[PDB]
Amino acid sequence: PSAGSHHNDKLHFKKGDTVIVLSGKHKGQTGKVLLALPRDQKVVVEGVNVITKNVKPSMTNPQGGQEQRELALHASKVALVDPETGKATRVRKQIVDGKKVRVAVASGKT
Amino acid sequence: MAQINVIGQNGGRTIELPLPEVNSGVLHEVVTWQLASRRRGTASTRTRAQVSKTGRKMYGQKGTGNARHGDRSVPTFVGGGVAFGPKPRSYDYTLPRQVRQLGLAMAIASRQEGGKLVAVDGFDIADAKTKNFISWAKQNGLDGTEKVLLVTDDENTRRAARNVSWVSVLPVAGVNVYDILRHDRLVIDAAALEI
Amino acid sequence: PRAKTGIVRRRRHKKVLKRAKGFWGSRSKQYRNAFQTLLNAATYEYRDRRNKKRDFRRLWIQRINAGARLHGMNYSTFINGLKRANIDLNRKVLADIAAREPEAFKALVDASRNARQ
Amino acid sequence: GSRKDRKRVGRGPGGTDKTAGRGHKGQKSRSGAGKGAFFEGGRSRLIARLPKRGFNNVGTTYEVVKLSQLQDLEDTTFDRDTLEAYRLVRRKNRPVKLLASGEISRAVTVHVDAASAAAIKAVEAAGGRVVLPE
Amino acid sequence: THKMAKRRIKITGTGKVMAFKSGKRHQNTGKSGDEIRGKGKGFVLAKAEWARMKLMLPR
RNA sequence: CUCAGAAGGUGAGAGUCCUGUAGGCGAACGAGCCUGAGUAGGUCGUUGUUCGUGAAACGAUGACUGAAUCCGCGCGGACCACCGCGCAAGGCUAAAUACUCCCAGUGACCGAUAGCGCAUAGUACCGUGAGGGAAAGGUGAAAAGAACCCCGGGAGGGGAGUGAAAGAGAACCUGAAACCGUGGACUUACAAGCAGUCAUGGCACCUUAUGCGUGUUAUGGCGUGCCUAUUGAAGCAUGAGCCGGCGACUUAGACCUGACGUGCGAGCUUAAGUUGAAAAACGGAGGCGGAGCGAAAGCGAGUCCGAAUAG
RNA sequence: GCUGGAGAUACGCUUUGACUCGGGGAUGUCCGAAUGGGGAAACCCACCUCGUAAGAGGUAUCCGCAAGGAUGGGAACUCAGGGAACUGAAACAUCUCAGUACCUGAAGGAGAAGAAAGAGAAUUCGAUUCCGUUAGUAGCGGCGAGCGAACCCGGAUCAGCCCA
Ligand SMILES: [Mg+2]
Ligand SMILES: [Mg+2]
Ligand SMILES: [Mg+2]
Ligand SMILES: [Mg+2]
Ligand SMILES: [Mg+2]
Ligand SMILES: [Mg+2]
Ligand SMILES: [Mg+2]
Ligand SMILES: [Mg+2]
Ligand SMILES: [Mg+2]
Ligand SMILES: [Mg+2]
Ligand SMILES: [Mg+2]
Ligand SMILES: [Mg+2]
Ligand SMILES: [Mg+2]
Ligand SMILES: [Mg+2]
Ligand SMILES: [Mg+2]
Ligand SMILES: [Mg+2]
Ligand SMILES: [Mg+2]
Ligand SMILES: [Mg+2]
Ligand SMILES: [Mg+2]
Ligand SMILES: [Mg+2]
Ligand SMILES: [Mg+2]
Ligand SMILES: [Mg+2]
Ligand SMILES: [Mg+2]
Ligand SMILES: [Mg+2]
Ligand SMILES: [Mg+2]
Ligand SMILES: [Mg+2]
Ligand SMILES: [Mg+2]
Ligand SMILES: [Mg+2]
Ligand SMILES: [Mg+2]
Ligand SMILES: [Mg+2]
Ligand SMILES: [Mg+2]
Ligand SMILES: [Mg+2]
Ligand SMILES: [Mg+2]
Ligand SMILES: [Mg+2]
Ligand SMILES: [Mg+2]
Ligand SMILES: [Mg+2]
Ligand SMILES: [Mg+2]
Ligand SMILES: [Mg+2]
Ligand SMILES: [Mg+2]
Ligand SMILES: [Mg+2]
Ligand SMILES: [Mg+2]
Ligand SMILES: [Mg+2]
Ligand SMILES: [Mg+2]
Ligand SMILES: [Mg+2]
Ligand SMILES: [Mg+2]
Ligand SMILES: [Mg+2]
Ligand SMILES: [Mg+2]
Ligand SMILES: [Mg+2]
Ligand SMILES: [Mg+2]
Ligand SMILES: [Mg+2]
Ligand SMILES: [Mg+2]
Ligand SMILES: [Mg+2]
Ligand SMILES: [Mg+2]
Ligand SMILES: [Mg+2]
Ligand SMILES: [Mg+2]
Ligand SMILES: [Mg+2]
Ligand SMILES: [Mg+2]
Ligand SMILES: [Mg+2]
Ligand SMILES: [Mg+2]
Ligand SMILES: [Mg+2]
Ligand SMILES: [Mg+2]
Ligand SMILES: [Mg+2]
Ligand SMILES: [Mg+2]
Ligand SMILES: [Mg+2]
Ligand SMILES: [Mg+2]
Ligand SMILES: [Mg+2]
Ligand SMILES: [Mg+2]
Ligand SMILES: [Mg+2]
Ligand SMILES: [Mg+2]
Ligand SMILES: [Mg+2]
Ligand SMILES: [Mg+2]
Repeated sequence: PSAGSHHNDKLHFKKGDTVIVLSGKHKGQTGKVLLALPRDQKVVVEGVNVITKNVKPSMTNPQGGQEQRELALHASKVALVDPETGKATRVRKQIVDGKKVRVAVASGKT
Repeated sequence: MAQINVIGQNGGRTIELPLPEVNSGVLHEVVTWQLASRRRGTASTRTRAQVSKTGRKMYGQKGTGNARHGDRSVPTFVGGGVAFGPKPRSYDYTLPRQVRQLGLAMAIASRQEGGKLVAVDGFDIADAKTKNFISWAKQNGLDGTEKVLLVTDDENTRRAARNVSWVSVLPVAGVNVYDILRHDRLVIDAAALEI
Repeated sequence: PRAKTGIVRRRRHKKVLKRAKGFWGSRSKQYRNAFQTLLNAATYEYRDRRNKKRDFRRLWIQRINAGARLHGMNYSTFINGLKRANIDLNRKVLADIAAREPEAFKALVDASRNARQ
Repeated sequence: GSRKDRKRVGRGPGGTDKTAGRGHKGQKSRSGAGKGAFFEGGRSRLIARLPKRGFNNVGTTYEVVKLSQLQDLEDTTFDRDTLEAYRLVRRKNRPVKLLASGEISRAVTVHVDAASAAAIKAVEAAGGRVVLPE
Repeated sequence: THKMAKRRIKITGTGKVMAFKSGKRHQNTGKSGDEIRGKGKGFVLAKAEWARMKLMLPR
């Protein structure tokens, strides 16, 4: 049944990266990446979020009520923008350390 | 019969133009065949009980109170086999060469009655870069509001190709009636082998 | 390439069904019994068309002598004396004048009366 | 313009769809159906009734060269032994014989496998000759 | 067909079909009249429509 | 920007957002004097190839016999002579050929009665067994999948809320028809009917629409379902409960024969294949006209029957 | 980042490089050619050897001196032993269906075939297989239904090597 496997299930950005909402609601809001799920997409960022009425049945308290929690997202938003912009940064480079690769566009690192 | 090239006239263009202006009948005979030949024959159909899966016999003929039919693999049955379905055909044949020759003659002549372009020394492409192709065409009156068919040698000059639209490369005279007729205009570039 | 029957039959059927309106019971609602009855209707339409002509003729006539006999004549006599006078080519829908215009039809009667006998 | 490309004006019709009112319900009426036996039929066919034994054989058969072809039209150019192309013999692998059809007085030299004596009459009587292999 | 091959039903220049003559053939002749030596080549094209496709490579 | 414009994903249709694509690179470990004897040859029983015992050659064996050695031997369709072609009774051998469990790519192939039987199942179910054998789909862009209140044991629904939409709420895309109902309009309880049709009146309506109107209805005239099968069908002769969907004149071949159309036309055309494919050229082996008559030899604008000419 | 589809709470594991790979290994219970012996598959009962129990190894036939080889399983394809009938002939015996279906055996990724006691009628060709063509031609046949070559030529591929 397909499902998000269209991209090569390689993820741009990373676990902690700061990033901008591309399209969608908000759009240009930012947040540190909370959860990255390569298979299914599903970026968790500090941005747009929905009020979740929690399931009435519970072992602890009758409770329910409504948590705020999170709204997960696709590759629908941007990736790790350095140069004071919402730029989509293609290039990698072997620069700085001879180990890591730092994606930049008009600029360096990220 | 009348053309000025990119390097300046090649000694002149004459060739010939099978008057009256082309012909639509003989043309359409060609392209019909053309597409017909290139057509890939393929079909999925299940015939009857050999090709479907049923086997055996059914409730028995007389005295069941219901209809006669002896098997479930037959066309009159849902989930059954199919009668007169498509099979893996061919659709190919040999159009008489006389007409195949005559076809694109007419078709080349169809571009001559209208806008027609031939070139030598199109070297302005400057390797490939695809951009100088856009310039070379632009300097030559090719807007991009027309779809062009580039036919030539010198693969570098072809290696700049395939624009947002309108640009189609057709190497070293594999030219056919279809492609040149479907396009807005044609650039045969090199007049060599177009002798 | 298969081409299924889709969206063709349904439109045609409904096209028939809609012709059937005041049709009683199954006649209106289900196609097969609706389609035929139109078969028979064809017979009733085409034929009744040239018949209403017949009907009306006998209706006009039926009026004419009703008026004629009121004056002591009859359709046969009246139509003849009116014919026996080239004067009145009146003929068609003479009944209108018979029913609606009594004083008129009378003068029309005596003309027939006179130019006959 | 590809879309402007027209028909042939009566190159050909569509086939026959036998499913409809107006022209359907076809074949014969009875016993004309589900078929595949047919051809010629009966009691005792004419063929079997008719006599023969005869032969088959068909040995040597000759490529004909019409005499009018050489003389008069063209140059009467002395077709020689193998003219072949530009001349009328094609399939060959069979001997060639020269027969009298058309005639004029002009010289000729013909190499053939055989010829009619009444043709070979007119070959020399116009001047020239017909030669045969040893 | 192979039937009319050494048999009758010969085609001609015009395409017409040639029939031999039957009665009598190799037996039961006797009698008198010429007629014995009078069974020759003959034809009709009425039936012959159906005899063309039976053997046409040759005449 | 383009050596990259193929393609799929992203809240709706992106060349420049993502994955990609053109192009470039890439591994330790991997994987590509002789020369054939119980035989050739034969007789009997048979069979193979076009070979049906036929004038039956030759191969091949079941049963009986049973040779020559090169101043030899087998074949050339009974057999003989001449003339030729070939050396049996020892074996092995890549390549061009076939098929598709399996992987890839493409499609004037299907799109949930289609396509494989299965949008997974040889499962459910049937059979002691061999064996046979199903139907199958869709919330949303995202679960944000409905905390909370109300009636009810529940089921189920009414709110609130989320969402563009709950006219998507989990018996979740569209949702036709048969079939069941609710409300309204005009109608119906002395009337004999294939259910209609025609004419007029009555009531109601007014978005192709105030007329040649739509809907309904009363009254009058007319009026023997449909199909098949038949000399003849409303037939008390066949078929059908109704609606949906499935469902029947096709494809093949260097085939045959006609018509129309086209290109070359005293000529016309290639097949297998080779090469090149974002496309086609190449390929004369062969085929069809071109001469007929005869049983055939054969002869030839002639031929055939025959001594001629009569045909 | 991960902690199979599994969707669900928990315990967690991971830059000392997880997970997902690509490629070698290592363990691989019992049944099944099953093969220690038995046996209504996947369970019962044994003998020998190394030994501290735990446990590991062996114990079927067939070719051979031995190394070693063979049993069994394959969708269709190949070759071989065996070999139908319906049907057609407008009935039916020869004939056709057809050496098709099925059965059995063997084998491989292919197989079969092959290096002229040949084809043939030019004193020509030149192992085999395959395609086109010859050609519905020669012929076969209750001379019925119907069956139906090869040689020349054009192609695909082209190798001949060894023993008595
Ligand atoms: Mg019943
Ligand atoms: Mg199916
Ligand atoms: Mg489709
Ligand atoms: Mg009527
Ligand atoms: Mg009248
Ligand atoms: Mg009147
Ligand atoms: Mg058709
Ligand atoms: Mg018609
Ligand atoms: Mg019938
Ligand atoms: Mg009859
Ligand atoms: Mg019948
Ligand atoms: Mg049948
Ligand atoms: Mg036949
Ligand atoms: Mg003849
Ligand atoms: Mg896209
Ligand atoms: Mg834009
Ligand atoms: Mg020897
Ligand atoms: Mg022998
Ligand atoms: Mg014998
Ligand atoms: Mg016999
Ligand atoms: Mg023999
Ligand atoms: Mg001797
Ligand atoms: Mg002999
Ligand atoms: Mg001989
Ligand atoms: Mg091989
Ligand atoms: Mg299905
Ligand atoms: Mg369904
Ligand atoms: Mg099944
Ligand atoms: Mg089963
Ligand atoms: Mg049971
Ligand atoms: Mg979903
Ligand atoms: Mg519910
Ligand atoms: Mg509830
Ligand atoms: Mg609702
Ligand atoms: Mg809805
Ligand atoms: Mg529920
Ligand atoms: Mg939707
Ligand atoms: Mg729905
Ligand atoms: Mg009420
Ligand atoms: Mg009601
Ligand atoms: Mg009463
Ligand atoms: Mg009443
Ligand atoms: Mg009544
Ligand atoms: Mg009236
Ligand atoms: Mg109103
Ligand atoms: Mg009435
Ligand atoms: Mg019917
Ligand atoms: Mg009767
Ligand atoms: Mg009657
Ligand atoms: Mg009845
Ligand atoms: Mg009956
Ligand atoms: Mg009944
Ligand atoms: Mg055929
Ligand atoms: Mg042909
Ligand atoms: Mg063939
Ligand atoms: Mg023609
Ligand atoms: Mg011409
Ligand atoms: Mg999951
Ligand atoms: Mg990874
Ligand atoms: Mg055991
Ligand atoms: Mg055992
Ligand atoms: Mg063992
Ligand atoms: Mg097997
Ligand atoms: Mg029988
Ligand atoms: Mg029979
Ligand atoms: Mg038999
Ligand atoms: Mg087998
Ligand atoms: Mg084996
Ligand atoms: Mg062949
Ligand atoms: Mg050859
Ligand atoms: Mg060779």
